Formats: sequence, C-alpha cells, structure tokens
Amino acid sequence: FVARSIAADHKDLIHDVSFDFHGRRMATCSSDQSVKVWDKSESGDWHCTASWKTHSGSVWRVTWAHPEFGQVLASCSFDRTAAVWEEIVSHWVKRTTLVDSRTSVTDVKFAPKHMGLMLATCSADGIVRIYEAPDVMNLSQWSLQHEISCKLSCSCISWNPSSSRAHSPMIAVGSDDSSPNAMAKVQIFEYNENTRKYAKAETLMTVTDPVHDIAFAPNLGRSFHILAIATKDVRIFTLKPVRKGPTKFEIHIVAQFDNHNSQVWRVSWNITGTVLASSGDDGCVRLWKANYMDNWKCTGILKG
Amino acid sequence: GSPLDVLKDERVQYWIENYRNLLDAWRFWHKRAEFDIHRSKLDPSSKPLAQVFVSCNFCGKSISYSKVTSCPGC
Amino acid sequence: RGPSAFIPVEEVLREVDNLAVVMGLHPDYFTSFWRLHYLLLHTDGPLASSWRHYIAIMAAARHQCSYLVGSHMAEFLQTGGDPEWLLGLHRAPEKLRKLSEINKLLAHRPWLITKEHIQALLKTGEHTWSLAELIQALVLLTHCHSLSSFVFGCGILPEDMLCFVEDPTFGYEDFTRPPTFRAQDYTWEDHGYSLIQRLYPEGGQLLDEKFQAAYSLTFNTIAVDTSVLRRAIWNYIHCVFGIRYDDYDYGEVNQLLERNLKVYIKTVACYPEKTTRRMYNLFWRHFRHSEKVHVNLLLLEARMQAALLYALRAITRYMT
Ligand SMILES: [Zn+2]
Repeated sequence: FVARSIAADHKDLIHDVSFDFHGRRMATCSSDQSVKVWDKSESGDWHCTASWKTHSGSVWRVTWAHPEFGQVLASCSFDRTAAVWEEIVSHWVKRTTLVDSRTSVTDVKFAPKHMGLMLATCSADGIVRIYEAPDVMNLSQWSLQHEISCKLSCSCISWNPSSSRAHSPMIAVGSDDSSPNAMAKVQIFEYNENTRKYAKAETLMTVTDPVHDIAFAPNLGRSFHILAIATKDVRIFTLKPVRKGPTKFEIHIVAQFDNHNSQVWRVSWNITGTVLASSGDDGCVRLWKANYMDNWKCTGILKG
Repeated sequence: GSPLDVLKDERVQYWIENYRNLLDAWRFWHKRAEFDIHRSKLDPSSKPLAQVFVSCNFCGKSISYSKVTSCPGC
Repeated sequence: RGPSAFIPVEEVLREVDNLAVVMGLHPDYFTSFWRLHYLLLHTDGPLASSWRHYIAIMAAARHQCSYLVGSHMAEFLQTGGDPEWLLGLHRAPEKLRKLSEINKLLAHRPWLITKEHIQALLKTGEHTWSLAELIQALVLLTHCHSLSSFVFGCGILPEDMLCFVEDPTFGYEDFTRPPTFRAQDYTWEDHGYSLIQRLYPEGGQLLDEKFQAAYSLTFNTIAVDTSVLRRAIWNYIHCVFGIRYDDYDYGEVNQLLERNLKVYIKTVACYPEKTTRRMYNLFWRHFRHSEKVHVNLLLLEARMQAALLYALRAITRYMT
C-alpha cells in the first residue's frame, strides 16, 4: 500500500524491529549498543520517547512481554548477556542480567502467557536454556530450569503459540553453520509431563543449506501445526499428531518458492496466521496466501 | 485570622456547622465544598470527614499512604 | 557494662547497636561497610531476602557467634520466612543444602577449593544454581565469616547452632602440616575486579571502595612509617592462609611485630571463639585503645580478600 519513512538516527545497522501486544508501540535495536522505543500519536506519526545504552556489544534482538506483567523488554548482545528492562513512572530501569553463556547469545524469546513468565535463550555453542520467574511481583528473581544441548551452532528459536490443553509445549531451533558435510539443520524438542524433561521429537532431514530464521504460526483454531523456514529459499511445513514418550508426527511439505533468487533473511506471520511475509537479499518483501485447494500463491510485492 | 484560642470556643463552631447545614438544605453542594476548602486552609483545628479505606488481604493493614501494583507492606 | 567487654565504657564514650558504636571510631570506614551491608542484605537482587538471611545464619554459625545468629533469625522471621525452617538444616530445600560443602572450605581451609566444587554446584538437574545467584551467595558467606571474626575479636556484649551445621568438628589445620599461591599470577586489582564486575557489578564496585578505606588508615603512635608495619601485618595474615608475595622480604616480620601480637592475630583469625581478655591486654600495653580496633579491621579485610581470591580463581578455572 503506502510507505512512510522514519528517521531512526542510529549510528550503525539496525538488526531487529518489534511491535507490542496492543499494536501501538515499536522497538528498534542497533549495533551502536543502543535501544530505542517509539510511540504513535493521534496524527499518525511515530516519534521517539526513549533511548539508552543497553550493552557493551552489538545488540541482535529485542522482544516484548505480555501487558499482564507490565511493560517489559528483553535484549541479547555480542558480549554474552541477556537483560530484562521495565518502565516505571518515565525511564526504563534494569532488573536482571543472565551471564551463563560462554559465547555470543543470538536470540531471545518470551514464552506464551499460559505457561507463566518464561524466557528462552540460544547461544553459538549449541546450548539452549530456559528460565522462569516464580513470583511475578519481583522481576529480579529468575531461576534456571532446563538446559538442552544441540550438536551445531544455533541461530534462531521459536515457541509454539497454541493454547490448547491437548498440546504439550514445544520449541524449534535452527542452525546456520556452513559445512562440507550434509547434516540436518532444524530440530524440534517437546516437553514430557511424566518425566519432567524436554526430549527430542523430530528432525527435518530435507533441510541442509544454512538456516537464518524460523517461525511457527498462530493457531487459533486448528489441530495441527505450521512451520516456516528461511533458508536459501522459502519453505513451509506441516506437522499433524497421530492418534495415541514423544508424540509421533507426520511431517509433510506444502510450499517452496525460489522467487527471491537470493538468500532469504526474515519471515513473519500475521495475527490470524493466514499470510506470510518474507524478506530477501534483493530488497523486496513478498506476501503468500493459501486458497481452499491448499495451494500457496503470491499476493503482493512490496519494495522499499 | 483569629487566634487559635477563640476558634476553639464552642460557639463559633456551632455557627459554622449551622451555616453548612443551611447550605446543605438548599442543595448548594459545590458552594459547601468551596467553603470547606477555604475553612480548612485557615483553621487547622478541625479534621475533615472520616470515611472507609481499603485493606490488604494478607496483612490486614491499609494500602493508603516497589511495584505500583503490589501492597506497600508485604 | 556498656558496648564492649574489653574496651572500657569510658573509652568508647570519649572516643545491632553495639557493633555499630564500637566500629564507629573510624568514620571513613563505617560508611563503606554500611553501604556494602545494605546492598548485600536489603536491596533487591537475584536471591530472595529470606534465603539471604538464612545464608547469613548458616555462615555465622560456623564460628559459633550468638550475636549475629540471633539478629539474623529475628530478621528472617519478619520478612516472610517459614518458621519450620528453623528446626534444622534437614528441613530446608535441596538447593540451600549444597552450599554446605563450600561453607566449610571458605571458612576453615580456603586452599582446598577447586573447580569440581563449582561444577557440582552448577551441574544440570532438578535444583540448580545460576552464576549470579551463586556469586552473590559466595560474597555473603565471606562477609558473615569476617563479621563473626571481628565481633569475637572486639568482645561485644549481647543486646541451637549445632542444628544448622554439618561436620561440626572440622576446624582449622596449619598449612605446612600444596602448591603456593603466588600473589602476582592472580591479583585482585588486575584479575578479580574484572570478573566480579562482569558477573556482579555493584558488589564489585562497593568491595573495591571498601578495600581502599582500610589502606588509608594512619597509625598515630608508631614510635618506621605507617605504611611499613601495615604491610607487615597484611603479609603475615595472608601468608597464614597460603599466599606468598615475590617482592616482599619476609625477615622484617619478626623485627617489626612483637611476639605477643603474633598470637592475638592468629587466635582472632583462625579460632575466634577462644579469644579472651588477657590476650587482648598482653600486646601493646602502653598504647591507645583505638589501635586494637584498627588491627581488627585490617585482619577482617585480609581474610575477606584471601577467601574471595581463592573462590574467583576456582570460577575462572571452571569457565576457561
Ligand atoms: Zn499486604
């Protein structure tokens, strides 16, 4: 549709942009070790309302939390740390700092609201950790609960946003290392209510080129799961549980598009889980949709 | 600007209370509050109205006057 | 009759409300100590408050200090603690009953701490620790130990323990009865400050500000300069625990320290429950009463620094 420019005033590259739960605030992070927060006025113009130095290295990702716990943000950096910020009555203060990593921390993600207040982080050494805050009234007491260990270097993580009581929690983690061999780059871990531990569930064998981002889809009504991957091309998968250890899935493939003729960097679904947006090296954003015959077309080409 | 000795005579207070009741009868309710402000500014002997307050479920203490959301006590 | 059973009441009048008045004779150090205490025990942080007071109770009960244990249990009851926890160690959860092994080594024999203890504490399971959660506990334990040592050393009057401790008969054994820690391969100022600042910043800043207040504390009646015998006492107490400096000539220790002081230091540091009035009066007979407090402050600082350096070296060996 219509495109309007924003004056970021960042001294280096921007690595992430995130919206909030009510859709009227936005956060941007850059390699000048800074974080900015933007607000939208009645006239429909975005203007900055805060900016403060956050880490001592490049900041990769920044994410919001549910408004039930307050106005909370999380960040990850090249200096092997993760921080939690809150807004009190207006400046932002630091609440915690997680320093267990030995290498650069690459992604950070908040858990869906019905599990509580949980956070998951991923490193370049192949270790994924899950934290928790047992008492919401103190946002400075986190406690480590689980620790998974993959065989390769992680680059992205994603939670399952389903809210059903027949689905157990699961998280998908992807790699980015380029090796002369041919090993699977995407793995899925599932929770076991009986043994109280995360266990391996499936492995996406077909994916062999390096991965850059993955994203589940907002369920809202269904009995199966949809996953999107941003490799050299765009791929979309489907996982449907089988009737009743880890649950058994039937993995298929439903879409593959090489329309970018480049490397795909980012993917993003929408609020209803029906339209997929992808960005590539050419510099264009593309939109994908599916009809009632389960074919995935294109819907628009947005160019900057 | 009378001294605090004469404002404590139990004859001025009777007059003030009677005037306030007269203002109440005519349903002049904002004028009465306007008078109350200007009387509390000058004469500090009299205390304002006493009403209810909200108490915490786990202490029993008052939440009147560090998350804004949590109880100031527990 | 007043604050301290050793310092006469008239001296205190002329020169936890008792420790604070006996330690107030050196104003520039009291402020820093109170700041660190407020940060460590009252400000919000990675651990819960009740857990912090329980850690203080466990640490003070190693040296059998009634003062601190009573004060800290009184505080713990009023912050939302479980009264059931005060029956013994065996009623507490299996996350505080892991620090009980590092407790003895930090209190009695620091030189035996290795990276396997850290690995045992941080090993994955059903009740684990994080790095920040544990670096706070280490500093808390050292702080409580040193405070107990000072409290016994100055002889403070008031105004069970065997249920809070495992292996009650460990005690201290002399070092010479293990490789030596050269104090140039791992120094606080160059090595420990950076690590403690990255893992716990405010605490590191406060500890470095407290270390520099116990160095610039002059001695009034010496008779070389103040900077010499201070170095002597500091090096002696460090050498007791197993740290040897390369530049220092160790002969001057005897030529600068009376043989009576050499026993008071060791008694107050290694076994602070056996200090007595006669010991307090034997050394420095004809000197002012506000110097036998400065000696105690120096000793406290030295014990803290030795224990912290050993623990930090262990953590660095683990993480490398
Ligand atoms: Zn309350």
